[PDB]
Amino acid sequence: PSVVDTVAILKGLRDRYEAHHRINISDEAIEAAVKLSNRYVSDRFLPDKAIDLIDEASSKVRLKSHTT
Amino acid sequence: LIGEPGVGKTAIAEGLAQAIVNNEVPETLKDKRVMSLDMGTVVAGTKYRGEFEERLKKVMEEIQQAGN
Ligand SMILES: [Mg+2]
Repeated sequence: PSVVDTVAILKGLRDRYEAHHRINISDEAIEAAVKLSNRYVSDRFLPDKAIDLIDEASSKVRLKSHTT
Repeated sequence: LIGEPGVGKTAIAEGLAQAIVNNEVPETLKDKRVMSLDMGTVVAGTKYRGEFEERLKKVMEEIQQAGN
């Protein structure tokens, strides 16, 4: 999928990942994830790597907030 | 875990297990069992057709049922 299609996919899948990670994912985060994954990640393909970037960022922020 | 030989990847897994035991991980992994599987053990004694697939399927079903 193209960049715009990948952004649409991420916006569609945002609710499930927000529910799992108990956080709120911004649109600018979606755009940045797609752009950076397309530019820098090379061995993988757009939708999967964008999803991975969003999911790992959500996991990192959740772990940082929860830890106490 | 990717690295050169003798860097401590198995040590990383053991440290994760010790963190589980000492309970310094998030709530989502508080009572998880870290079980080390060797594929040579899984393939042992598997002369007839379908036996390895059967063993692996039973293992996966047990993992799904346990959930921890
Ligand atoms: Mg090792």
